[PDB]
Amino acid sequence: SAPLRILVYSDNPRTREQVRLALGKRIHPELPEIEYVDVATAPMAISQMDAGGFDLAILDGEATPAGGMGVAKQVKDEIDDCPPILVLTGRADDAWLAKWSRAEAAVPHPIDPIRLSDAVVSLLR
Amino acid sequence: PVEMVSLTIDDHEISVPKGTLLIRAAELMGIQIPRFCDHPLLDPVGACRQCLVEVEGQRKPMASCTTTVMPDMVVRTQFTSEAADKAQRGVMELLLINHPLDCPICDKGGECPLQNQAMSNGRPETRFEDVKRTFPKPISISSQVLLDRERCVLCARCTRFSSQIAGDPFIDLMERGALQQVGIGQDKPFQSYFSGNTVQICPVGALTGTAYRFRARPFDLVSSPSVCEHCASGCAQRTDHRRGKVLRRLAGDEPEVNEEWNCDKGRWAFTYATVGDRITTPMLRDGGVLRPASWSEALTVAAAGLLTAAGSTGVLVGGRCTVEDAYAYAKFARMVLNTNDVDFRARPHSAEEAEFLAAHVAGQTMGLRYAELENAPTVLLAGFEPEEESPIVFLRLRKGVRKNGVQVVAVAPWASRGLTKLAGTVVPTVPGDEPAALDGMHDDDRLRRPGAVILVGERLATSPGALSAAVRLAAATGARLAWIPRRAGERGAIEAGALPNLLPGGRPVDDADARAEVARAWYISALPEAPGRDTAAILSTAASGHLAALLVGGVELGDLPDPELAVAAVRTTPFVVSLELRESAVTELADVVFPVAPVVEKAGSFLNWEGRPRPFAPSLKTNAIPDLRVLHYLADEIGVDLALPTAEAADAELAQLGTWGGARPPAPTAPPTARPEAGSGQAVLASWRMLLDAGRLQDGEPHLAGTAVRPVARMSAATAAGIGASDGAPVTVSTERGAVTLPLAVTDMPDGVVWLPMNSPGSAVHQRLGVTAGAVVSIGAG
Amino acid sequence: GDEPEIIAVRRGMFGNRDTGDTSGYGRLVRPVALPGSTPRPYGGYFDAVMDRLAEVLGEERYAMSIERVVVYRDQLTIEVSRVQLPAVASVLRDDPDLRFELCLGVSGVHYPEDTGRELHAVYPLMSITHNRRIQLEVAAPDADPHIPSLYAVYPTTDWHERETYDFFGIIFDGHPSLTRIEMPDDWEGHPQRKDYPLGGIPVEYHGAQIPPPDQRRSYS
Amino acid sequence: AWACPADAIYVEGADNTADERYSPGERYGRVYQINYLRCIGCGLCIEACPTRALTMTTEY
Amino acid sequence: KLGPDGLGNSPEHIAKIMGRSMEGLIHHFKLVTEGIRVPPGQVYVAVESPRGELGVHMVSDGGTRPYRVHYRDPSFTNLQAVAATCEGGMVADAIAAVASIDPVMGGVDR
Amino acid sequence: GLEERLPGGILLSTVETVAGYVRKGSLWPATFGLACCAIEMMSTAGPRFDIARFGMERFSATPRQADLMIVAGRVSQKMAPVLRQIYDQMVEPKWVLAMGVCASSGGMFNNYAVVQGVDHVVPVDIYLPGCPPRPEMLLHAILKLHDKIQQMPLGVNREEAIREAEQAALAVPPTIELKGLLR
Ligand SMILES: CC(C)=CCC/C(C)=C\CC/C(C)=C/CC/C(C)=C\CC/C(C)=C/CC/C(C)=C/CC/C(C)=C/CC/C(C)=C/CC/C(C)=C\CC1=C(C)C(=O)c2ccccc2C1=O
Ligand SMILES: Nc1nc2c(ncn2[C@@H]2O[C@H](COP(=O)(O)OP(=O)(O)OP(=O)(O)O)[C@@H](O)[C@H]2O)c(=O)[nH]1
Ligand code: SF4
Ligand code: SF4
Ligand code: SF4
Ligand code: SF4
Ligand code: SF4
Ligand code: FES
Repeated sequence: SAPLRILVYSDNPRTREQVRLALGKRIHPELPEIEYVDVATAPMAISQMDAGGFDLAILDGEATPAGGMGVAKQVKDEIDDCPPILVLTGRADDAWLAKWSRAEAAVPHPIDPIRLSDAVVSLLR
Repeated sequence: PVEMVSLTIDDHEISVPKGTLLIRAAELMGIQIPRFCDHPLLDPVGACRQCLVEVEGQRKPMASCTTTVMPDMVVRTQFTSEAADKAQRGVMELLLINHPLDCPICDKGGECPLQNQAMSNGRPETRFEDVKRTFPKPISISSQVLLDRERCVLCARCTRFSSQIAGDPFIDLMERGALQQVGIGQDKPFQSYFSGNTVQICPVGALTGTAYRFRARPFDLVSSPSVCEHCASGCAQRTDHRRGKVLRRLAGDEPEVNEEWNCDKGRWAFTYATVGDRITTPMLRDGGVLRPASWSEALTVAAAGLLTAAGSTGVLVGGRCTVEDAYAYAKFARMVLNTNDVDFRARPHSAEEAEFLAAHVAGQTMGLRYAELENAPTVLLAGFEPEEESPIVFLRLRKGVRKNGVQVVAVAPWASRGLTKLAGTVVPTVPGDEPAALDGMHDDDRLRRPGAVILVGERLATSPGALSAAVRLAAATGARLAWIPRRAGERGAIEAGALPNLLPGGRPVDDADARAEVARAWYISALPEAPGRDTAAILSTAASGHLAALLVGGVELGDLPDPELAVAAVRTTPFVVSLELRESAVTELADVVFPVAPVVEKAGSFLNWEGRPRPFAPSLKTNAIPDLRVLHYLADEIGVDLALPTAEAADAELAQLGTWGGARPPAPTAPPTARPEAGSGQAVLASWRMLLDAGRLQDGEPHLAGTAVRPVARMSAATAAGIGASDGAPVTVSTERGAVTLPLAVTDMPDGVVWLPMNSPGSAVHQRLGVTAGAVVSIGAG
Repeated sequence: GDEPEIIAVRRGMFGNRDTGDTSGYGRLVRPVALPGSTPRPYGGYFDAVMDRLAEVLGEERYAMSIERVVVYRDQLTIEVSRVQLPAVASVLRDDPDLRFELCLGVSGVHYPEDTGRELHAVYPLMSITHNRRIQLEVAAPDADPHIPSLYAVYPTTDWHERETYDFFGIIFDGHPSLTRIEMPDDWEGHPQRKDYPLGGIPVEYHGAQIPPPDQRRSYS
Repeated sequence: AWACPADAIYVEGADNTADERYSPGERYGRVYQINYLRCIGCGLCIEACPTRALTMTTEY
Repeated sequence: KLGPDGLGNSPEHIAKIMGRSMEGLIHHFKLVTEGIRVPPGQVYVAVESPRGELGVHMVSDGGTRPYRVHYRDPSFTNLQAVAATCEGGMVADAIAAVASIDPVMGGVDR
Repeated sequence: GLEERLPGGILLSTVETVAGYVRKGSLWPATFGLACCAIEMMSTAGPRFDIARFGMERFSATPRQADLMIVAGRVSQKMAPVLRQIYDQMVEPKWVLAMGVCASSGGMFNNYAVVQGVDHVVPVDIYLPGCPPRPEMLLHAILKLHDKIQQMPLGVNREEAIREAEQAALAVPPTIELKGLLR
């Protein structure tokens, strides 16, 4: 019943648009409604996740001032009971760091809408 | 048995076929002889004198590009002969004295044969302290091709191509001596459909593409092998893109398909995906307005609409889709929608055409090849215009005519420039009388000759009984019959099903064994058995309101025989799902729209008219997804696993199914119904789509459109006199739907027949007149 | 074999891997062959070194072990047959007349077009006593990338066998522990193999980006 | 840009139309960007430039 | 050459390649852009870097790019001496031993 | 920190300015040089220049006492976890100076082994071009970071500044969309 709240972190507004487009108000009709919180700066994302109340965080590994993998590592080291983290990786060879970030899932750029949706479903289920 | 002669190049012996040129033998042996005017596909000319080599027993150096091998010849190139090296370097020097100091600004820079061969076979510094020859630069010889005569090395490759390969000698070597220069006559532009090849054939930056001008250098281009998506020739190509935008598409090198040639369409008609009309996100209809929607929302809405449509759904696949995409459409329709209403014919067509394709085309791949057109003693063109449709077929036919003396016969209303360039003979037939001529040609000994060929165009479908007549003619004479469509994906669609009466691999729908075989291959209980509706039947049903929903993939309603009926059908259909690349008429009336990747962004494969597979990997890595994946995940949302997550999966499934291999369906055997009779002020309409026309994929390329042939209504002299018209004066051809006005051209056609460009700008015969070829249209002056 | 070792076949003039920017120049076929066996009178001390190697090794063993001898640019490269590498290495190190005490390392190189011999390991050996230099070249197929580890003879090959395994996947069997040294143990693939992509990212620019050099055109 | 080993230069040319000419000859550099987070100061660019259009000042 | 504008191609070279020499222009363009193409071969060349024999195994496939370049950096091999030079001594002695090896990790890892 | 609990006004403004002045001075770097840029940091400390003139002589060996992490080198894949660990083990406030092109964006090494910019793993406050940046460039970047620190807010001002910076950053188009004058 609660609208799942998803944090979308990316300096690039187009990556946020793509994430918010692959995912919709409902990932599937069986899932609850989805609410998106866009954040463009790592401090703001950290503050938001400090307030809690998030079911998933999508962090762009290509974020300019503070990459998504660093933010994922930070949040998993700083927020207790933090939501599962999905990281967007700018290249295949970033996969290793995606593992190091301990993000529950990694989706390479360019963001395949279906792959992102499937990963999000797997993390929420 | 081919005769092998043997000779020594430098000091290494080699055996090559008799008649081989020394330059070719050196190539096979790995010796790099500098060359400018030589071209493997052009008749040697020996102009530039760059390829000189020393041959024992000859006082003068011999141009290796003009010297035929001899059984005991001794050849020593610049690598093993000071005389040959000195000659080649002197020629290079003389070649560079007049050349402009333009390398930084020359488009050919970095990819210039002159630069590379001057480095490898030239002196390090100039001795030319004198004044260089100069010309105004760059002058335009056409809307697409710029000419910088100062850089020209007068290798004549452009002219030799425009004369030999393409029969379009609108450029030639003008003037004399140092003033000699390639040029058009006065203002008559270089009008060849293959003009772009002259840009790719020039060994210097003399001829350049105006579109590619100053766009990039070789180093920053991402270059990928590709297959042209425009027509059925399936030319190999090289797509070069910079910063994610395609800048040019070179001819590639496929000796079995197109050798090293393109038509201007394939070379330059790549901007369609970037004209600003592209659909970037899934769209949904709400409150009568089409607005962006998330992939999840769009998929859910589409699935709900299709499920509520039950089995009352039609699937218009169009001809643009790759083989994998067409297979996805067929599988989706016959598994998810449980309907046989799949039809790729987004054009004039008939049930006879479906029967003919099932009987004689589907599953029968590689029956005829380009290499055989090049050798066929006789080629009979029925409802097919090689230049306007599948230009590389025209190139191969011209090659055969020039080399092997192929005889070309065309059952067409008039001699198109393409047919004239093939030296073909017309059998003047008013459209609709093609069956009569085809039946009457049973006794033509020319077809009886071994290897004779019949090429049937898609347009021949519009003539009732014409395909049956062609099949009868092929059976009687034994000439191999080959069907050549316009669009690239049509043959792939046939092999992938996509017809109401065909399953994948040419498996007939009306066959319990084939149906069970495919069902087992798909891990499904059973396939629909009800006969499928064709495109015309689907549109008629939808217009009447008896169709619940439509799945339209890449279809231009204007291309349909009755576009008014098509728009009425899509509008009256309660639910319409569009898998579309660009905003279109269907999109303007669809309830759900799914953006699908263009060819340059998607993996896949086409099937040329030969049935040859033409695979290609994506050039632009992008989040855009093919029709195949959109259908797969739409089915997944609907709850059925299409098992087609990627083009590789579709290819593997098609390979697993294989061809039918059982009882081939019967021949169409349709009757030759009587043709309509045109009364006073009326004429039977003939038409075929011009290569450069108002085709959607040709959008975004104004230069290519400018290169398009001038639209003109073509009439017999008697017919023009009857309506009181004069050659060059405007003429109007009209039906209840509307009228088309074009300048008149007297063309020595059969009397009572009027020809129009089917979709040239200002013609749009289907859109305006609402009738296909063979219909009766009122004619008038002014 | 006796012909020069063809490592790649380039088709078309101007060193273009693709179809060709200009029509008609793509028909040249030139195999890229690394130098073959040198005629016997090797220059300098190479002749003496090979004479001594053939004296210490039996004629049969010498034939079985030394696949080729290449004197290129006044440098001696013994294309040694795999399996026999430890024996010839011991002979070179221990024999007083050869005495190549200093093995300088192991360098991996990949020849994806060299059928059956895709992977090559190069052992630069130096004899300080005699002030001599040679290289040993050992070829292994991509399908069976195993090579005898010289750890017993030249301990220095450790961290060189490991590095070349990391970057090419050459399995130096008998090595005390052939673990990755440069890449993380969790890494997938062997970076310096030619088939392994460069793994760069596009360079950003206002309104554009330049793909990595491996994706863009080249005329090698 | 061709000679830059770090791909630190992006350049696009355009025609010097008579109405708007920026450099002599028929081409000029319409878009010219240096990604100084990729530049390594090697100086191959200035060695490459055939017009001395690109120099390296002492400013750092 | 230097000038008021800064460091750049000397005006004499600019004049030669853009005004007088077509061959000079071609050579400049090609050698700058794709560079020389080295005959196919395989060479090992060693120098005495401050930390020992800096070796270079270099392979050319006849192209304009090096087919394979490998540096036997002396630091990489020298670091194998840390186990011998540190084991048995104190951590302070280990610091001195490692400093004596004087590794430069850039040459080590490459 | 009680300094954050202080209410706005002249008190908080003076605390902010005093903290900024104090922290710009004594900005102890972490002893964390990588690759060749580390040699340039050492040169910056060398006599010809003097990092000490800015109170930055004490290169805190332990991350605990370090205030500024001058990455100063190319970060390999295997090293990114170590660099992040060092950054975390420093204590607030923390600043990162991506010295050199490699640290800032991967520089010339656009390949698998390099991380393509420090910011992929830790927040970067100043990007410093150069390969390596000559010591004057390092001092320039350090002074720019000093200016940034001096204006650093605190408490409620910190929260408001974070919100405002968010509002501003949400709107900036990406660099890929700055197509000015591109053909
Ligand atoms: C408490 C309270 C409020 C009380 C009230 C009163 C009050 C306010 C104050 C009371 C007094 C108090 C408490 C005062 C506070 C201050 C205090 C207590 C002390 C702290 C200050 C202090 C101890 C100052 C002096 C210390 C000092 C002399 C420091 C200088 C140290 C030096 C010389 C450092 C330079 C070292 C250096 C060059 C570093 C570079 C090394 C780096 C980073 C590179 C890494 C690196 C290295 C190292 C290689 O070896 C290498 C070799 C080859 C290739 C690459 C590398 C490479 O990457
Ligand atoms: N679903 C899908 N649609 C496509 C694809 N490629 C192009 N289209 C669309 O299909 C529509 C119909 O194309 P056509 O009827 O062939 O128009 P055209 O290709 O420009 O002209 P002709 O091919 O000569 O008839 C166009 O509006 C395109 O936007 C594709 O790969 N998949
Ligand atoms: S055609 Fe070749 S040699 Fe002439 S200016 Fe252009 S690149 Fe230079
Ligand atoms: S324009 Fe090009 S192809 Fe034609 S003659 Fe001149 S150099 Fe040859
Ligand atoms: S002939 Fe057809 S396939 Fe070939 S380039 Fe032209 S449009 Fe493309
Ligand atoms: S100094 Fe010039 S050539 Fe060298 S990397 Fe920087 S921009 Fe490129
Ligand atoms: S920026 Fe240059 S000097 Fe600094 S670490 Fe990278 S390559 Fe070395
Ligand atoms: S290439 Fe033979 S003379 Fe021109």
